[PDB]
Amino acid sequence: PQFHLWKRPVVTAHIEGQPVEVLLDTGADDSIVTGIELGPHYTPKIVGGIGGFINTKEYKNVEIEVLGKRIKGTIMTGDTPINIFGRNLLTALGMSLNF
Amino acid sequence: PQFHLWKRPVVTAHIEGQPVEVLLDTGADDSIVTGIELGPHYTPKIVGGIGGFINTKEYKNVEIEVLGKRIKGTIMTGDTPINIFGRNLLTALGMSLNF
Ligand SMILES: *[C@@H](CO)COc1ccc([N+](=O)[O-])cc1
Ligand SMILES: *[C@@H](CO)COc1ccc([N+](=O)[O-])cc1
Repeated sequence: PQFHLWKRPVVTAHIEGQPVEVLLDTGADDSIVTGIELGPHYTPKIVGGIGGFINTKEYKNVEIEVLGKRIKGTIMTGDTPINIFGRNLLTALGMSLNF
Repeated sequence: PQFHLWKRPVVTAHIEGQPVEVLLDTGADDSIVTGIELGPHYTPKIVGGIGGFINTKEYKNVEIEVLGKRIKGTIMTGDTPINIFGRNLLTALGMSLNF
């Protein structure tokens, strides 16, 4: 199945049972979500994007249900204006960019 | 043909004959390049990303050669740390996200 990119490619994902609307982004190496609570077992990171960088909390082996599959992967939480699933997860889901 | 996302999906594009290395990004609505010179016929814009927003120069109907096709589309130039082709162009190229 595939997303045609006329509209933003957005899905609903369950991260540790919490539902979140995420943008699937081939231009992110990482995934970063906000408004989810995931533990005190994190390592601090800073990731950069267009306007500069942000502080994040890297959480490993989180549980994620999306597109009828349950995968485990690294998620960061931080003050992103949009939740994205980077390439770290898109590869876990077998996604390719096709033309 | 398709990109498998184990590596960043990067191509070389010719924009008004200038070669530029670009990241194909399904999470960008817009394309923004730096280090290219494109005219004084632009409209000012500001686009936001992760660390905040940036000032851009929107140029319309620019000439772009990429993946064996010559398309025309809107390109912005501004101080991006990475050059990306947003969804405005990926649709011009018939790209879908497949799984
Ligand atoms: C597309 C979605 O906004 C942009 O992706 C990136 C911007 C900046 C960087 N970086 O500075 O490393 C990577 C990806
Ligand atoms: C993925 C590549 O870095 C991120 O894409 C976006 C970040 C932020 C926004 N926004 O604030 O509208 C859009 C896309």
